[PDB]
Amino acid sequence: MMPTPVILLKEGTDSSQGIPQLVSNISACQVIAEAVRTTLGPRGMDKLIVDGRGKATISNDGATILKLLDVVHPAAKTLVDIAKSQDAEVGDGTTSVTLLAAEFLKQVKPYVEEGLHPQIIIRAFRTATQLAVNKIKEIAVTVKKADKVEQRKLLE
Amino acid sequence: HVPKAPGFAQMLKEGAKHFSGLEEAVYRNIQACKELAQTTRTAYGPNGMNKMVINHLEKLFVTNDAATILRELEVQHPAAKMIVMASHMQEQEVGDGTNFVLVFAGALLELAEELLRIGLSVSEVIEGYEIACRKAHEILPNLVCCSAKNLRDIDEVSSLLRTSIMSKQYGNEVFLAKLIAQACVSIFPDSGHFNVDNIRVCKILGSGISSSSVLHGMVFKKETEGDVTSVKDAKIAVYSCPFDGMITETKGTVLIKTAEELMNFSKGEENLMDAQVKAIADTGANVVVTGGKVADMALHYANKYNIMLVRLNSKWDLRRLCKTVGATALPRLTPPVLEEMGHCDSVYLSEVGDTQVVVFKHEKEDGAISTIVLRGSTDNLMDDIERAVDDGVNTFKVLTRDKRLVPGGGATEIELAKQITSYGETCPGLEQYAIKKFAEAFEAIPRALAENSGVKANEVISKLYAVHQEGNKNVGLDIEAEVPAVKDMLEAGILDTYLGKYWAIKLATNAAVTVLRVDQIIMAKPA
Amino acid sequence: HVPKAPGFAQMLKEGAKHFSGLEEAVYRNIQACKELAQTTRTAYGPNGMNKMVINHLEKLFVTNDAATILRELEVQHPAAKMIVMASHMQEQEVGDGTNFVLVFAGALLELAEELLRIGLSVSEVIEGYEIACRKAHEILPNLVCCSAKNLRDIDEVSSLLRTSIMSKQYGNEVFLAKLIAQACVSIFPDSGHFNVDNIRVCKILGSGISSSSVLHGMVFKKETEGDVTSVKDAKIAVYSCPFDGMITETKGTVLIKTAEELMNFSKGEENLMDAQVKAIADTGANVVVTGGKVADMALHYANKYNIMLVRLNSKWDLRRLCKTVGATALPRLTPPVLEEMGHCDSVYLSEVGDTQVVVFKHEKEDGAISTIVLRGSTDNLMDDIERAVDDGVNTFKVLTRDKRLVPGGGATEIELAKQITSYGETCPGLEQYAIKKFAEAFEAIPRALAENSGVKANEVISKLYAVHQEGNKNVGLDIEAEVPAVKDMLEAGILDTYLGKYWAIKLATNAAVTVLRVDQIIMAKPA
Amino acid sequence: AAVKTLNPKAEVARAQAALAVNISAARGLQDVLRTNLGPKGTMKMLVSGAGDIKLTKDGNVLLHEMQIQHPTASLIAKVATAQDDITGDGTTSNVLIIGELLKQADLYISEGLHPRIITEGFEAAKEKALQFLEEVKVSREMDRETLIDVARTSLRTKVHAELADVLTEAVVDSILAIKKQDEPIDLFMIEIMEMKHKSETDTSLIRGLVLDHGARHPDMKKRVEDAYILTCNVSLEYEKTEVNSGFFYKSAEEREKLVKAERKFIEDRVKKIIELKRKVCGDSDKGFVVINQKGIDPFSLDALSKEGIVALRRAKRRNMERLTLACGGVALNSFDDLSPDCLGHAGLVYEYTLGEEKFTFIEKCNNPRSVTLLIKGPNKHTLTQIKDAVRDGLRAVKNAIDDGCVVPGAGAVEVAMAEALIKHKPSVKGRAQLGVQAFADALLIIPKVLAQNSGFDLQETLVKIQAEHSESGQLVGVDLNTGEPMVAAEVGVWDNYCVKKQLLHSCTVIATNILLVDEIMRAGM
Repeated sequence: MMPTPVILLKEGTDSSQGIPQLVSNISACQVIAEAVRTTLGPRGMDKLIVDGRGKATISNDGATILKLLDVVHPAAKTLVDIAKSQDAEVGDGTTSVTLLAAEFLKQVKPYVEEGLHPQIIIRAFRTATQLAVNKIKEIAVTVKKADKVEQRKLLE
Repeated sequence: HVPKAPGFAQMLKEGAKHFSGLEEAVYRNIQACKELAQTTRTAYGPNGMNKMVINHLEKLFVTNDAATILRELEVQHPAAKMIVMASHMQEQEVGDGTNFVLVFAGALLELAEELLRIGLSVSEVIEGYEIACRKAHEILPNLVCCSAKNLRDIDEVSSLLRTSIMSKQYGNEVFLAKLIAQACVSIFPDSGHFNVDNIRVCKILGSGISSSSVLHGMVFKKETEGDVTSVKDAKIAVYSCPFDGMITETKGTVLIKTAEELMNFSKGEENLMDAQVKAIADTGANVVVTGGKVADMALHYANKYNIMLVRLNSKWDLRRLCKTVGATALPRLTPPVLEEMGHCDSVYLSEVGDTQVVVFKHEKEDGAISTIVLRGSTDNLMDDIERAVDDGVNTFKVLTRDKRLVPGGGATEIELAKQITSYGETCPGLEQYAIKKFAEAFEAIPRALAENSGVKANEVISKLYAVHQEGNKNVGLDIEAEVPAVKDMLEAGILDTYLGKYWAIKLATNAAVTVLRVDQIIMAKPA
Repeated sequence: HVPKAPGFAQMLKEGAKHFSGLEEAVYRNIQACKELAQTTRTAYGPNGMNKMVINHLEKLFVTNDAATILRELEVQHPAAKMIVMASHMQEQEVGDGTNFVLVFAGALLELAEELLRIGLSVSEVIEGYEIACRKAHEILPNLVCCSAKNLRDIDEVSSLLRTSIMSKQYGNEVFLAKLIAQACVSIFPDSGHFNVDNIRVCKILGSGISSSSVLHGMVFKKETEGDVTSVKDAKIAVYSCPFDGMITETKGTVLIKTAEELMNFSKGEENLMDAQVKAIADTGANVVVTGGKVADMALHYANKYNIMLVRLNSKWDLRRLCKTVGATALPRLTPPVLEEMGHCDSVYLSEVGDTQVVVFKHEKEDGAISTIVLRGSTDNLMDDIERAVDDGVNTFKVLTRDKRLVPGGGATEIELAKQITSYGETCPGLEQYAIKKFAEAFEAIPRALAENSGVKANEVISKLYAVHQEGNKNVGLDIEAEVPAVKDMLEAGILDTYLGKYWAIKLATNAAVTVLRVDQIIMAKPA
Repeated sequence: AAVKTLNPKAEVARAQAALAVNISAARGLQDVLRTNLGPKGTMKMLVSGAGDIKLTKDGNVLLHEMQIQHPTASLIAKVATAQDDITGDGTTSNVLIIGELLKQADLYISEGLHPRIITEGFEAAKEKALQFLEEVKVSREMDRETLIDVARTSLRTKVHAELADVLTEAVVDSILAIKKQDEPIDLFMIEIMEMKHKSETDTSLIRGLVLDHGARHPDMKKRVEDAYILTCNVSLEYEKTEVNSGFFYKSAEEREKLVKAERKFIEDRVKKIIELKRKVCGDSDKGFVVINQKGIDPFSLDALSKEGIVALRRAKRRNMERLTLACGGVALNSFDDLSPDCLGHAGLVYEYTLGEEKFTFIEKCNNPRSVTLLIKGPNKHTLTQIKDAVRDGLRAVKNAIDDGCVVPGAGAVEVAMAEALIKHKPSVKGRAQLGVQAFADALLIIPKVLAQNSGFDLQETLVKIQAEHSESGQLVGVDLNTGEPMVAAEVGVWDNYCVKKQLLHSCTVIATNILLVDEIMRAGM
C-alpha cells in the first residue's frame, strides 16, 4: 500500500532489508543442512536421491547429496558451494563443512536479532578461525620412519 | 446518474502520459532520484553492507560496489538514469569514488526541493549551485597535505592503495595491499604511462584468500596433448596458422589419371608434412603455440621432434602472450623462425584447484604482464576480490596522473562545507541561500558514514565541526570503534583520490542540474 | 495508418440521433408519407385488391378498407404517424372517404418536394396551399347537383346508399342496399337525429350472403336453462340482482342457540323464495332477465310458475334490452311489478347455424332497434360485410345532417383542379406555383381510379379535361368497362357526401401543412 | 493530482482546462435555443420513447426534453427552469445572455488575465444596466388595448400566425374577468380543458365551468333549465361501522330486516336532499343539480332519480372551489342546516359527448369570476401546443396587469442599453473596462439572433440600428419584416420589467459563478 508512486524506479522487484532478512537467511541455511545431518560417522545412513526422470543414485557423500538438492534460495546455496571447494582441497570434507557452517550461524542467531553490528561479528569470526587452525598445526603428529614398512602401515 | 468530465484540449494521443509543472514534473523527478540514492546508501562506506542481487538472467551477484550493482539493476525511471550515467563517467575517469555521485547529486536535488517550495525557481538555484561549485574548486587545491612523490617503491605503494581496498574489502586491507604492491611495481613503465591492462586476475576455486599469490607471467587453462610438458629452455614460436599444412582458399580438387598418382599421392603428403614440422625443429624451438586445430599427423611429428604444443582459442589471450614472451604471431605456415622467437625462464603444466593449467613463467624478464591468482571457497568471494584488485590497479594510475592527496575520512568534505558557507554569508543577494545549501550537500556525506557505523550521526557531525575551529583542518571521522572520538586523518593515514573528488563534484553537479532543468515530460505509450 | 475523424463541438448525446436541413429532415418526412400512400393505393377504389394483414397479435384481417388496415400497420416513423392519425378525424366526422387523406395530403407533400428544390421554401408553399384551400371551399358549394329531400322512402334510401356499398362490396351493391335500407328506415327518427347505435349486427356462420336478413328486435347467443322456451304473451321483467336471494352488506352470520331454531331454519328460505317469485307470477310475468346466476330453488319456482329465465352477463345487453322492450331494470328482489314490464310480440329460441339463440321479436313496436343478421361461409366474409353495413349506417347519418350531394366519379376533383389552376394563373406573384400544385393534388385522385381499373391513366386524364370545356362539370370516370369512354356520372347515379368532401379538403390540407412546418427532428433511443 | 492518489478513479480538471469545459457546454446549448428566438424561429420535433410526438419550440421544454448529459449544462437548465415559475417566457433569452457572457469573457481571460477581473467588471456593468432599465419604463395606464398588444406579442411566438386572432381575445378577456379593485389575479380561477372536436382555430371561451363527468343514471335530464346548484362533499355511498363486528341474527326473515335496517343511514342522508327541490317554488322545471363530490352508490342515485333530481359523482378537489364560487352557492360538508340559501344558480346545464366521453357544461352565470377555455384541437400534439400558448399568454398579460409599466420591445432596450454601457466604459477607472465591453456586447445577442432568424444580414442590421439610435432619441430596434430600425411603441412589441430584471440579475449570478470554477472534479464513487 505504501510504495505506490505513479512511476516506479525499476520495474517490479522484491526487496527486503535488515534483521528479518538475516533471520530468514540463517533459517534457510539450517534447512539445507538437514540433508547430511544423518550421514556422519561409521554408523550413519545412506540416502536415495531420485531425479525428475526416475533415475536414482544411492550414496552418503556430500559431494553427491548436496549437488542434487536443487536449492534456489540465494543464501542457502552457500552451504553447497563450500562442499565443492572441500571436494577439491580435502577430498572428503563434505558433509562436515556444511553442518559446521550451519552451526556457526545458529550459535549467534539469538544475538544477531538484538543490535550487534555486523562488523564485530566478522571480527570475532576471523579471530576464532585463525586461532583454531594454528592450534591444529601445533598438535598434529608426524613420523620419522619414512621409506620403511612403518610408512606403508601409516597409509593403511 | 453521475456524469463524467469530457476531454479538455489535447486528447489526441493513443494512451500516452504527460506531465508538466513544478509538482507533476520537477518534484516527481527529484522523488525518483531520492529512491535511487537510498537504494545504494546502505552499502556506503567501509562499514557498509552487501547486497544480493538476482538479475534478469537468474544469476546471483553479491557485492557492495555500486558501480557494479547499478549496471545489474534495471532502472527505468528517466530521472534516475541521469545520475546513474554520471556514476559511469566517474568509473571511466578515475575508477573509484562512484558512490560520491549518487550521494552528492541526491543531496543537491533534495536540498533544491527545500528551496523550490519556499522561494526561487530552478532558474536561480542552478546558478547558485554553479557559483558555489566554482568556489569549491578553488578550495580543493588549498587542502592538499601530502604527495605521492617520495619512496616510489613497493613499500610506499603498499600503504597508498590501502584506502581503496579497505573501502570494499575491510578485513583484507593488509593481505591484498601486499599482493597489489607486488603487481603495480612489476610493470613500472620506466616513468611513462602506467598500463592498467598489464595486470590480470586468475580465479581458481580452492582454499581461502591467504593462498593467493602473484605470478610473473600468464596462466592458461588448456592442455598440451603430449608428454613434453616440462620445458626449461622455453624457446617459443607463436603462429596463427592451423597446424595441419596448407589448404586452398576456394575449392580445390585432385585429378588422377594413372595408378601411380593415386598410390603415391597420400605418401607424398606425409613427406611434405614432415618437412613442414622440421622447418621449425631445426631452429631449436621448444614450444609451438597456435589458436587453430592440430592434425593427427602434426601430433605424430610433434612427438618425433619433441615439440610442445599449446592451443589458445582466444585471439586476445594469444596476443597478450606474444607481448609476454617477446614473439610475433606469424599468419603463415611455420618457417624456420629465427629472429621472432620468444623466451621464458620456465614453462610447465600443473594441476591447481583440479584444473590443468599451462604456466609461462618469467624470472629475469619479469615486467611484461603480471597475473594475480586468487583462491576462495566460493565463486562469489573471488568475483568480489577481483573487483577489489581492479581498484588497486586503477588507483595507482590515478596517483600517477595527479600525485596530490587531500585528507580523507570526511575531512575534505567538512572543510568544503565550512568554507563554502562562509563565502555565501558574504554574498549581498539571494544567492546566499543556494550557496549555503550547496555546502550542506557535503555535510550529508560524513553523516552517511556515521549512520552505517552504528554511531549517532547528530553528535558525530557536531564533533567534526567542533574540532575545526580555524586551527586544525585535518581531523576526520573514526569509524573503527564505538564513540568515534574523532582523530587526525594524516596520522591515521586516511587520504586518497584527490583527482577523484575534483571530477566527482563536477559529474554530481551536472547530474543535479540536468534533472532540475526538466519542467515538462512527454511520454510515449508504454509497451 | 488509418485516421479517424474527431468529434466536432457538442457530442453530449448518449445514443440519440439528430436530423436537420431541407434534405435530411423535410424531404425525408415527405418521402416517408409517400410510402404509406403507396401501401394503400392498391386497395383504392371499387376495383381495388384486398390485403391479407396479420397484426402483432397474430390475428388475420382480410379487407380493402384502409380505415382498418392502417390500424394494424405498426408505423413507427415519427412523421408518417401524423398523416395516418388525420384519417381518424375523417372517419369520426362522416365515416367515409378516409382514403382521401393519404391520396390528397400525400400528393400535396410530394408536389411540395417538386418546388422546394428549385425555389421558395415552405414558408411560401404552405401559404399557397392555404390560399388555394380557401378557394376550394368557394368552388365546392357551387358544384352541388342534388339533394336527398324528396321520396324519403325505402327505394330512394336503397339508391342513395349505393355508393357506400359498391365502393367496397363490388358484387353485392344490390343485395346489401336492400338490407341496409330496411334497417335505416325502420328506425327513421321522424326527420330528426338519426341514432347510429340502434342498428346491431349478428354474425352467424352458415351459407352465403343471400341468407342475410334484418330482424326487428334483439338476438342473444345464450341458453334458457329451463323449459319455458316458447313465450307468446311476452311481458318482460328485467332485474340487476342475481336470482338467488339477497344477503346483507355489512357481514352476515347465522347464530343458533337451540334445536327448534335449527330445524325450522331452512323452511324459512323456501317460504321467502316462493313468495318472491309468486309476486311477479300474479302480475303476468312471462320472462325474467337477470345479469346474475340462478339458484337451484330459483329454477324450482321458475318452472312452478312457468316463467322463462334469461341470463345476460353483459351490462350493455341488459341496458339495450330495457330500452328495446320498454322496461325498467330493478336492483332489488322481484316485487309485484305492475308497470315496469316491457312487451314483445314473439319471444322464442331457435337453432340457427348450429347455435341456439334467444330472439325478442317486435312486430308492432318495430322502430326501437334493428339487428342485421349476416351469414357467410367464412369469418373473413362476415367481418368485411359488417364494415359495409357500418358505411351505410354512417352515410345515412351524414345525409340526415347535410342532404346535399356532390357529383362523384372524379368529376368534382377534375373541376376543382381546373378552376383552382385558373385562379393561380391570375395571381400576380410567386404563390401561383403552389396554387397550381394544389390543383394537381386533385388530379392525382382520378388517376388512382384509372390505374386500379386497368386503363391507361394518361389517356383518362386527357379525356376528362377535353370533356369539361367550361359547360359540362359532370362527366367523370367509367370504370365498369374497358376503354375509358368517359360519360356523365349523374345519369348513372354516382354522387354523394357534400360534407365529407368539404371536411376532407380542409383536414387533408392541414395534415400536409403540419408536416411541412417541421424543421428539425430529435430522436430518442428506443426501449 | 491529489484526488487521483487517493482514488485512482477520481477525475480532475486543470485550472486552464475547467474553463473550457464549462464554456463548451454553454456554447452547445446556445447552438440549440438560438434557432427558436422570436416568431421567425424554427419548430422542433421531439420524439419520446413511448412514440409521442411534441411539435414545440418552447425554451423550457427544449431544455427539459433533451438527451444532453453534461455537468455544466445541468446547471444552466436549473436557472432556466425557474424562468417559467416567476416570469413565464424569456427562457431562450436567459440562456443566450449566459452563453455570450461566458464566450466573450474567454477572449479576455485567455489573453493573460485572471478570471476574477472579468467577473468584477460584469457586476459593475450590471449596476449600470439596471439603472438604464429604470429609465425606459413606459406608463400606459394598463388599458385593455395595451394588453391586446402584450397578448399578441407573446402569442405570436407560440402559434402558427392563424391562431393568434383567436387566442388574443380569449387571453385578454379571461384574465380581466376574474378580480377587480386592484386585487392580485389568481390564475387558478381559469380552467383549460381539452377536446378533440374540430380544429385549432375553434377554441372557445366559456363564461361558466365544465366538469369532466356526467350523469350516472339514465333517467336524469340531459338538458336542465333554471338550475339550482348544490355543491356538497358528503358521502352518500354505503359505509360500515368502524368496529368490524357485523350482524348476529337467527332467521332468514331477520336477514331481510337487517338489509332494510343497515341502509337506513343512507335514506336519512338522501331524504334530506329531496326536500330542497320542494323548497325552491317547484311549480315549474326548476331543475335541481347536486354535485356530490365523493362516491355514491346506485341506491342513492336511484332514490334521487325517482324525484327528478340530477346528481353527479367523483369530482376533483378543485372543482368544488371554482364551481361553488361560479354558481354563487355555499360549499357544504354536512346536511345539518340545509336550506335554499345554500343553493347556487345557473341558467342552463347540459351535456355533450365526444368519443364516448361525457362533458358537463354549467353555464349562464351572472359573475362567476372563473372561466373555462375549451381547446378543440384535431390531434394530441395540437392540444399540447395550444395549452402551452394559453397558460403563457395568461401569464404575459397578468404581468402587464400587475406591473404598472411596460418596457419597450425585443431589441429596443438591448441595443440602447449596450450603448449606455459603452458610453460609461472609462468610468470604471481600472481594469474592468474589458468587462464592460464584454457585457455591452453580450447584451446584443437578442437583436443579433433576431436578425439572423429573420434572414437578414447580421452586421448590416445592427450597424443601421445603432446609427439610427445614436443620431436620434428613439429606442429603435429590429424589425423582423424589413430589417430597418423601428420604434417598439409603433410596431406594437412590448416586454415586462420583471423579465428584464431577471435577465440582468440571474444571468450575472450564474455567469460569474461559472467563470470562477477552476478545479472540476468527481469523487465519492
